[PDB]
Amino acid sequence: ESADLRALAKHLYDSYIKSFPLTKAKARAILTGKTTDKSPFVIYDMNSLMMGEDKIKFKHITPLQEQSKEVAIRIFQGCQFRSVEAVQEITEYAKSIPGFVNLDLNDQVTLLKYGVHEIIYTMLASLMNKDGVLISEGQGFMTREFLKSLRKPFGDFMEPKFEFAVKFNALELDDSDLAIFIAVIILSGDRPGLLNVKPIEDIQDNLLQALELQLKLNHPESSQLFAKLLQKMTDLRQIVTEHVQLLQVIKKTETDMSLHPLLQEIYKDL
Amino acid sequence: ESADLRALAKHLYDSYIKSFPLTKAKARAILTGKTTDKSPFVIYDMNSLMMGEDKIKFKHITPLQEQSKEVAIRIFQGCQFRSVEAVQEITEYAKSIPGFVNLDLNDQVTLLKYGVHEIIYTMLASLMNKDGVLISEGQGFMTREFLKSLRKPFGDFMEPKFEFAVKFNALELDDSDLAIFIAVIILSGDRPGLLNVKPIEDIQDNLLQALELQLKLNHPESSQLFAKLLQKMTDLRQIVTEHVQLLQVIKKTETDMSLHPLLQEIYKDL
Ligand SMILES: O=C(O)[C@@H](Cc1ccccc1)Oc1ccc(-c2ccccc2)cc1
Repeated sequence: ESADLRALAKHLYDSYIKSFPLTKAKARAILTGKTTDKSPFVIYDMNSLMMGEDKIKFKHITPLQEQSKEVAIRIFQGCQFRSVEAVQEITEYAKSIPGFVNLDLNDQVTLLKYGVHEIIYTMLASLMNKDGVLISEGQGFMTREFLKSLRKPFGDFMEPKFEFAVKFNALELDDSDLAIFIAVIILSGDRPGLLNVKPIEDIQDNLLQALELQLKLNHPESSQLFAKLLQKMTDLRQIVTEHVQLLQVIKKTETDMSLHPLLQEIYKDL
Repeated sequence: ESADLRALAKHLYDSYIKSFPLTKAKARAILTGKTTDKSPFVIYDMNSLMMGEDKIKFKHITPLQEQSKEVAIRIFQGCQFRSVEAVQEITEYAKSIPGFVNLDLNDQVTLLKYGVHEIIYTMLASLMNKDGVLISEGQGFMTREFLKSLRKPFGDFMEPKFEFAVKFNALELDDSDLAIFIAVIILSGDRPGLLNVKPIEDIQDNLLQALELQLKLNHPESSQLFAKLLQKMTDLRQIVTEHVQLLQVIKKTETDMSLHPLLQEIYKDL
């Protein structure tokens, strides 16, 4: 019954709203300078970065950065905190997925270890547009150009994600769609190490069904959106990979720079 | 109209059969399957290979192992020769795909240049099982053991494809399913350098629809099989990347040789 599938969509959509403070709807509402209720402060250079500390909630350094944690390291450390944040959010979204907490405890850890980054870059797209990305729950907006002008290594950490976002956002999905897609990503089953795969695949087939109906119902005039979204999973993979291999480089040119335990745990080479 | 999709499906199946000598149906009957009336020559050891590359129908180098050439090199170069043949076979099939020959010639070349490796490992799985792979038009069988026993660089070369095949073959697709899937792969759209993506994606959409109806009719009890197959496109991509990787590492082994100027020429990088 497609009725049980619509119900599962509803359930997932509901938990998505409850687990993630900044949805795509709010984000787009902020990105389109129409809704002038509360606009973001823009960062496109050092000075504005300086001013941003005063206009937004920046606990980082405001003045000079060269001889005191340069701008690049600062932005990276702050971007790191938000990442560990997204995990607790995603980790909380996950438990709401029917059957996920009933699975083997170990596999739960593996599904989260391998799905967290893919989900972070999927949701990160909701906060991007060809020109930049929202920061601090939408109070700010950092320029794609500014981020790309950072020190040699930190300069291209974000470029491949903007490239994903522009094409992924062309699909025009909304939160109710993203909620089912995020659930499909977690319940993979082809993750390295899973002890029991069948119980995970039975759940994902279920999710895949819900996503299929949801897309045809919500995007009737979009031929093959279902297939087109799934192929986006290949793009997410490559992003995680380049990110990881970029970290190994930094980890060697910035012996004084520290990574967070959680994130450091999740990451694994090869 | 579902009358078109079934037509395109049969048409692709027809070209597929005429373009590829060894089909999955045949290969399967030769493998684990019984259908014993002409069993293959199992190469399980160094002597099995030596005392076999002289009685099997191969075209490259004769078996010689005594301070002259390396067994690992000949096997590698052997797979390169066959793959070169494969590429011609795939190129012919592509031209039989409705709309392909009408695309900008530059994009046709581009699509083939990047789709060929993905297609090769897909069909490669048709000849594999968890224990080995069929060789030489199906006249031989090189075990998974003998391959992972090879030199340091050449020992972890085939292991990943075996792993992909084990999971890919679980899908139990058949030649009629594969014919369409292979087309979908060719008519990608996100390949770098394309000049006119619209027509390419238009064709892939029609191909996707055909694949979807095919799986629904051919595998009624295989739920969400369409989605699962599309997911495998991530596995293939990673397989292709990882491969070009070890390949570069191989280049840091054998190089300067004034005897390969014209033979080496034949094997550019794909
Ligand atoms: O405040 C936010 O949510 C910003 C990140 C940020 C946070 C504080 C200061 C500067 C930037 O948006 C993000 C940008 C990039 C990332 C991110 C996460 C993982 C890997 C790469 C980038 C996460 C959030």
